[PDB]
Amino acid sequence: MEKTDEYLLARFKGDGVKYKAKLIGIDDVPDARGDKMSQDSMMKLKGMAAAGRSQGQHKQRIWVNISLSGIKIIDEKTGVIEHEHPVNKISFIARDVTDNRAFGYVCGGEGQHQFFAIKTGQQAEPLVVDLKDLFQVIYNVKKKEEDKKK
Amino acid sequence: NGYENPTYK
Repeated sequence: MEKTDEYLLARFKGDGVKYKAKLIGIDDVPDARGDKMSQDSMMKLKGMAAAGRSQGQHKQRIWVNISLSGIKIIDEKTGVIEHEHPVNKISFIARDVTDNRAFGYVCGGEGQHQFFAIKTGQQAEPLVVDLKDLFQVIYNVKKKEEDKKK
Repeated sequence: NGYENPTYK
């Protein structure tokens, strides 16, 4: 129907939503945004993951957890939280037009950007959408609160 | 395609 702020809040509250996936790789990037920049990284990383696969090396199996806390990359085997990126540290979400089961995002403070390339167990789109809605909700709430303080 | 986070930084 309509994903209202309330629905979205209830969805990303606490543990939020969780997706099965694999970590294609991590790459240092020059800027916070950019389709081309993101594509170049994804391509380089997939190139590397491929070379690894031809030698019996597979991508780390993970859980991409999406919530108000941002993104948590969790190891599927140990349950160890490998990475955690607060919403205010994720600057760009990159769609991978060459793959229906891959996407990436840039995170880090200014001047220290990293591209996390992800291979989704299922389709990537529903995941990219969630992230979009998440950023959207966080945004709406903050905006209201502001108009209230004023 | 790709998109940025309004609340980044």
